Amino acid sequence: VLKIVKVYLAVKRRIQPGDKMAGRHGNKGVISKINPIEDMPYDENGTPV
Amino acid sequence: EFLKPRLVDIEQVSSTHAKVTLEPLERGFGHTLGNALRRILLSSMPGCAVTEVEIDGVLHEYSTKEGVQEDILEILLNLKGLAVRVQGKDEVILTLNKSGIGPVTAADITHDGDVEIVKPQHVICHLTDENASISMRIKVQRGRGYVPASTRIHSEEDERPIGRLLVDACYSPVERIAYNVEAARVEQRTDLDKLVIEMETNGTIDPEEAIRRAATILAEQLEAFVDLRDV
Amino acid sequence: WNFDPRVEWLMGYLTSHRSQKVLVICAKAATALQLEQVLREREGIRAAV
Repeated sequence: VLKIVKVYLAVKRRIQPGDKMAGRHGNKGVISKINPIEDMPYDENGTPV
Repeated sequence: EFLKPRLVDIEQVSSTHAKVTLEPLERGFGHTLGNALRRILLSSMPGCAVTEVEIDGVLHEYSTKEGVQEDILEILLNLKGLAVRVQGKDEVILTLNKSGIGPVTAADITHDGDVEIVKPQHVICHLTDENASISMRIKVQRGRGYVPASTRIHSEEDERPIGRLLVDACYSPVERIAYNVEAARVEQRTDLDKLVIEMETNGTIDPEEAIRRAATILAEQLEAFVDLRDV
Repeated sequence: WNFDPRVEWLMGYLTSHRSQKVLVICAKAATALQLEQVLREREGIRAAV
């Protein structure tokens, strides 16, 4: 081998529908839909879940 | 023979937090209007935000400068929160130049006429060396909704300068909206209600203008609905 | 290539007339390479020598 050139690529992956998410207690799930802010439930104070 | 709602006192508790009241609402339209406005406000308010940044000594988002402790990515995260009001132009170029030890806050930006920096205390960086100097040019656009870099990458339109650092655009000023419809005892009526809209924003859009624009958009779309051809 | 106002004028004109092919003449090749380097590393302009 005369010589070698290594190149590192870095890629920013954002969460999207189909990825797997879980809790600490064994509950699992696939992220199914991204809802608009307005559709999400909100308490009287206005903070959405 | 109907009633119709008139905009009444608009209390301002803080610079960001505001209460707007609408007194003469007919029975049943309270919740309808409350929800419609909440939706329009949260969804469609146009605002301006930084779209991309160029810093001098940095090739890409992941490198690091001498004499700073935050990573470049955290610098972008700080820039995302800058609340700014642009009046005339669509694209403005702000310039930040600071040297010496100290926290580089938003106040140090070169003061231009048409641009208003709402929160000058907002921190950007911390220098740690007398001779350490940062210069950057931040390009701010007007827009609606939420557009990430990666979608706009299809429409690059000569993104050629490798020094360019794209930031996701959250083109939306409103953080929170709540409303309460409560009995509005009007001197000649039994059962009338008043709608109270409590709103929390980043301090760019004024309440009156927000409500006016929302009503404008809803009225325009309803106008579009009024006619039905049936032809 | 940082303070000479001709360079800023050239860049500004090109970036303002992006839909136009422009023939730019200089005396010597060395200056041409410096011009390519500066147009690339500060505006990403594609230029063949």
